[PDB]
Amino acid sequence: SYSNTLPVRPRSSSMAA
Amino acid sequence: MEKTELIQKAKLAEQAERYDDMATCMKAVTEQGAELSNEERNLLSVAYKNVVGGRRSAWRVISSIEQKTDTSDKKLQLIKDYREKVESELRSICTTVLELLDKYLIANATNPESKVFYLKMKGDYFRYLAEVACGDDRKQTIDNSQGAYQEAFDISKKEMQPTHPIRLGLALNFSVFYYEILNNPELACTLAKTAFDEAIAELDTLNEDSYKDSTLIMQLLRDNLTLWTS
Amino acid sequence: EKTELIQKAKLAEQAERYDDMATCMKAVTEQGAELSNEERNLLSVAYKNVVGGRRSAWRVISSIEQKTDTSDKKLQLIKDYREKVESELRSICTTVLELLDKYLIANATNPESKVFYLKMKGDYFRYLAEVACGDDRKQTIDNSQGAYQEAFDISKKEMQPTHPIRLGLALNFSVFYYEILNNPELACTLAKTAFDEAIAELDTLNEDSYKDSTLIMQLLRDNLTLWTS
Repeated sequence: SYSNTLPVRPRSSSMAA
Repeated sequence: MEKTELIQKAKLAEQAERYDDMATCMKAVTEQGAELSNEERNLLSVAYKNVVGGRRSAWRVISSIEQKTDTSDKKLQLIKDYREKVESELRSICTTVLELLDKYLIANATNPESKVFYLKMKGDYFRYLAEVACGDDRKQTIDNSQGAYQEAFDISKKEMQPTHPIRLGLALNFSVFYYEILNNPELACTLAKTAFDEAIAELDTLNEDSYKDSTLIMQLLRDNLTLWTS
Repeated sequence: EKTELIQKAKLAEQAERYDDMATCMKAVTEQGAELSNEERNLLSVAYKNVVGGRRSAWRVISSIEQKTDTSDKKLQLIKDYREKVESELRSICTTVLELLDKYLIANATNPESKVFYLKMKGDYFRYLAEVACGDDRKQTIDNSQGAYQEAFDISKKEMQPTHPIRLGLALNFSVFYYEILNNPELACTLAKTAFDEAIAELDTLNEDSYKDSTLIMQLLRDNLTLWTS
């Protein structure tokens, strides 16, 4: 898998994808 | 580009989580005048829902931050201008989608599935507009959302069984419209509850192709009901 | 005035609008004054999230390409798309690197921020190396290596092993040894050295920076467990 590195990237439920 | 390759790149872009490119592809396909399969329509919905969603969430965050107290009229002006920019983008997106719907998709669909899908979509994006609208514009956007939703609802009730996924999702979004746009929680609760009860009533007779989707949607209906019963 | 720009950068951050954020921080950086620590974190977060989507997208598209039959008529569209994404990634990394060489590194006044920026230089040169070929790949890998090495020495001389910046530099530099140079033992030794040296003096660490250092260290031993398989 990809190694880890430092800098990383109530309501109502409507119909989703 | 040929329709086939436009689809290929829409799917590739979806795999790449690049939804602006996906939406551009599907917008091209739609403008070519050709009717879209179920698959292609769902590519349109996924693409544009992802594009707009980021703007909706950003607008929610920024609005919430705007209600914070003890803030300088200056800082408040900056916050409001940013919320206005996001608002502008959102309106542009919803506008493009609705132009595609009225100009191509809704117009050239006699098929009940497609008619309901596109009318529902119209209600959805007019609702997205309604949640950020001002004054008379607001009343117009609401009336249009509600109108499209209503037409879809009628067509479904006359042409589609209660277990059908588009009928169910339509009920879901229409009831969320009642709850959040019209602030009528009672009618939203009865709408969702009627959808769910009519679905479970005929669940044993539902085909095993659409079971997977309609069960999930039904669970969403019940989620919203329970949430709306505080 | 960086004040209004910082305000907007933070709004964008919480709104996850990282293009706007990167615009704000780019403008601030180009004002010419040295960046505070929060402002450096804002820059890094912004451009990290900008380039990230293109790194992941590129990974996906490349995976699809190298698992597609070469005689397939639909291959050239995949290729063209990967090359477009790669072009955007190159554009972004080039922007960051210009910001570092022209403004931040030239005017960095304290070792903490100098190490921060050198680490960043290594990171984005590494992002370029991940998608480069030929001599271009050689020289980009070299630049990454050099940035990481300078930052590493300076950190050894001017910081404690618990400092979040030193730790993070060790993390990313080890990942450079693993993914780029392909020497898993040396990457493991970097990670383990940094982790052990950090725990040794964990008691001389700031309570506020504790969460950050802890986070990084967890990434370090996570990497160690992974690579040892």
